[PDB]
Amino acid sequence: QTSAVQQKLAALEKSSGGRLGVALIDTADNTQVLYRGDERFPMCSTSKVMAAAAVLKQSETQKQLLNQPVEIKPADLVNYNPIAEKHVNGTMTLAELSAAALQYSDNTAMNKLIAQLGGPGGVTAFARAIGDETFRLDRTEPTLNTAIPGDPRDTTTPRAMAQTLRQLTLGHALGETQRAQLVTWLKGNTTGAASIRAGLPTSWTAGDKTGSGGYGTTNDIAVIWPQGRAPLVLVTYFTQPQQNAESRRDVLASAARIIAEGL
Repeated sequence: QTSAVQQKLAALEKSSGGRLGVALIDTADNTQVLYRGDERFPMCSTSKVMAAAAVLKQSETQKQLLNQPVEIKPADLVNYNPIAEKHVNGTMTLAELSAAALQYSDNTAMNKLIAQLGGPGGVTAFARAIGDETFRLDRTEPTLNTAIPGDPRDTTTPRAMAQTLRQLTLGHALGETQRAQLVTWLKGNTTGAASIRAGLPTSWTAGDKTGSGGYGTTNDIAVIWPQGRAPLVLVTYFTQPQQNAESRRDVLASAARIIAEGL
């Protein structure tokens, strides 16, 4: 039977007209709260966390990798390059590319991270290595954001992503220095003020990575540190029936608000 929490999420879903996916992990007792937790959703930019994490994993055995300068050619620019455009015919280190990809959702930066890993398959390979058997990255930017209904490309489930995000930020899928670096990047995100963060108590600290794409796909995954209690991991994926549907970050904030009550 559904709980009052799942009932509220379903009501929110019905009201929005789309399909909502939610996964909450409370590390206090390791219990999970899920809504369509095992259904696949287009990740869009939330996949950038896996790519950045994969590069962090590589740097565990190559201490200076993050500081390795990477050339940015005019032709490398894609559809959204807020940071990469400032370095055309110049360079960006993998750490700078990671920060740009995670904190500003720079798409060129993501393509450089994917390239560093040997292609989309390299990102998926990292996922499998850390126990994520669901995640799959098939394309590069910007086509990985098409978010076509039913298409399994570039998707994952809320449960899988929440489990993986916990392993990466609170668990030990990454080495000590690397885990901390990921947390630092997620906490400094500049794109999530209207998503999960908007629905959490203002006293709570959080790190997040948003995502958006076709079909009004609006996503956000976050790691949360409530005041006076063990941390949480929350994933909120949302997609709609029609290709040009508008963004609905408010739905994600609403889902977070629902999830936060009674904790």
